[PDB]
Amino acid sequence: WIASDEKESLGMVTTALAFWLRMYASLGQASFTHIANVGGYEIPVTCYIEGQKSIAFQDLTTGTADNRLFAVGLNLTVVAELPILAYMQQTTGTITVKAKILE
Amino acid sequence: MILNNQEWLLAIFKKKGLTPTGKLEFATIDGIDSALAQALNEAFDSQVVSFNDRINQSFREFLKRTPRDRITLGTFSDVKEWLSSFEADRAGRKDTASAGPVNKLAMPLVNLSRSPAFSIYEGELCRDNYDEGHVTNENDEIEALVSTIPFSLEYSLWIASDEKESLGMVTTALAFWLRMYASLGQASFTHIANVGGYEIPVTCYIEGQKSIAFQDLTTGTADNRLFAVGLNLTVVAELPILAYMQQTTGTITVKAKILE
Amino acid sequence: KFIKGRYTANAAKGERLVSSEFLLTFAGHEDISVLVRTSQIPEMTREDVEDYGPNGVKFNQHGPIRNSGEIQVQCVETIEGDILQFIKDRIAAKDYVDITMAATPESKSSGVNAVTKAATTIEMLDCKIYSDAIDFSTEDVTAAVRPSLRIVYNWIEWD
Amino acid sequence: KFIKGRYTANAAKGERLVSSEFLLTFAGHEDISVLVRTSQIPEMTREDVEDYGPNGVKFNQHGPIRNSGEIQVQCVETIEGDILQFIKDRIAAKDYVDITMAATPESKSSGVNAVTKAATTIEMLDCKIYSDAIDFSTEDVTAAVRPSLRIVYNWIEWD
Amino acid sequence: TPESKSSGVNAVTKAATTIEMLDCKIYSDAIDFSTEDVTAAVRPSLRIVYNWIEWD
Repeated sequence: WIASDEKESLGMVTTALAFWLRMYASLGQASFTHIANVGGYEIPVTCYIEGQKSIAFQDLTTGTADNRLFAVGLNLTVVAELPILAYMQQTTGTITVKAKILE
Repeated sequence: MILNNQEWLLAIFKKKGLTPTGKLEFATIDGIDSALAQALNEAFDSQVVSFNDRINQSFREFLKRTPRDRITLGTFSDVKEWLSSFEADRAGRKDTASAGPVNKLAMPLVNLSRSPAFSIYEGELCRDNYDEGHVTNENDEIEALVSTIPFSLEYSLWIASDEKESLGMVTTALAFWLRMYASLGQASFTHIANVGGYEIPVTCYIEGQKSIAFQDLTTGTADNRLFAVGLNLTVVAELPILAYMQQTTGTITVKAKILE
Repeated sequence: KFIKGRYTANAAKGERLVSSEFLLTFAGHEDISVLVRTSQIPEMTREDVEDYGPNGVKFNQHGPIRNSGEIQVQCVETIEGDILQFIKDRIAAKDYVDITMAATPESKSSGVNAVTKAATTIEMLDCKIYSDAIDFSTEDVTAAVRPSLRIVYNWIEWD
Repeated sequence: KFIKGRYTANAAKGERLVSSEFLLTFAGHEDISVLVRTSQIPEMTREDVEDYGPNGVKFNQHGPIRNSGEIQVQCVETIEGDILQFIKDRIAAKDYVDITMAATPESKSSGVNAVTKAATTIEMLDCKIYSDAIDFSTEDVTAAVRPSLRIVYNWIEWD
Repeated sequence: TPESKSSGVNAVTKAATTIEMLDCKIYSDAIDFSTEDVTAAVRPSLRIVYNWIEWD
């Protein structure tokens, strides 16, 4: 949600957001990694914004007949690959190779 | 021929290096509205009426008026709201050509408004362009690289009048201006935006220019005897954004050699 | 506001053409140009010659120009039998006509630049005009009769 | 919170490309690159030699590389007749141009890895550019004219 | 199947679902790049020629 008093500031903020979102999609620009401390280990979590290039703003104010306030909304979806780990126990062994003549 | 041992020195050139900085600069969509408001006036200009008549009086008076008196700006939800705001704040006849009694509430009027919410184009007409041009100093240097992103904005036009004939004349003039000569750009305007210390032109187009359809806005003449018609328009503008740059010089040398 | 420098752009910028405006003269039969609704521009291609070198390498080479071809045109019919009489006259007497195709209606008499006008136009010489079957049926009251024309050109000229 | 160990992964992780960004240079005609809207990457295949052994066993064997092929490009037309003049010039004079297809817009000068740039780009040498028929019609006021181009490459280079 | 849990209750139900191809050749087809579809992702299409089939 973005709100402002004058319309020009709202336009500037929205234009800055749009320029950040759309430009340079192939080279990762709007994409972030969150480091999650799972157990005693640090595992990175990569998050992406689905449908990054498609941008459309929705109006949220009936008019300036009550408060003189401008509001505009946007909806986003974030895709994150959560990691899950299963504990294991390690043991050691040996493998031997032999060659033999039949009969 | 500069020849030492078995190698030739052929040429020495000069190069221009560019190293970027994080800073960015971009234009504003504020001037597009003024550009469109100015561009609309050329539809009514260059129109004449050969023979005077009682029906033609209002249209001729409207044609004689200045751009400030023809069009008013502001967003409204209802026609009654627009009329009440026009009445509350003095307007309509700022430029007077007669000192006698005049009527401030001229009947034919046009309103223009746009919605705060917008969107990127995402269509066929336009495409993202990276490094379309460069910006130079008074010297032979380069300061920034310019790229554009299409922007789609929504507009709505309201036309109102007292008699129906004047409304019909205004709407017919607008339709004639809009539809004719699409291939040779007729309804298309350029707004010059001073981004930083440099002047970069912004070209705006009307999407779906040929398709015109008017909508009625009045239930009937049972209350106020007023006629209103609306129209919706979309404008596609390629705003430029520039990334500041740093320039350095260097040289390139070319040599030929005999192996082993 | 200080004018530090100048802006220059190295890309082609211009408004996009609309395909809803065009013209088709049909040589000395200029009164038919109103009834057309669909036209095309010729193929504008060339033949290719295939060769196989040593081992399996392959090369495509420019060949002779393609002169004659086929184009499809759709028009509408009026009560006076305009298109029908036109086709009857064309079939009755062997003749070749010249068709001029333009992507713009007509340049305004300002005449700022003529190059942008000759760039979009094209001309076909020594053409033959035939027709296809025409469909008549009830159950579609609002429909209109649409003759379909097949035009064979024999040379392409520009500028 | 104690750092007991380190995490290592043996899988490919990275952002996925979006096909909405690409570049198409056309050698010395750089101003045309803005008008393109659809392109492709060459086939990248190889011939197969077919053999039958004893009984019914069968083997497919690598063959010679495929050099030449076709690719389809769709572009948009402006008022000034840029694409029409380009095609007219190409037909008038036989010549071969070089096309550099890239899957990314451009690498920022802060970019520190080059192989990720050479991996996506491809180059086609000694190419022939032709056109197809172009459709003009009324009844579609909002449509824009879309020339369709057919390009024949002769060699493929990378890295 | 994704994999067998390291419990390993039965093995014949694992070799039953798997298959192996030997001496294969990998080629590619044309790849489509276009605008007007901003949310799409590039999908290379691969053609693979196997020469023998093994199971169990």
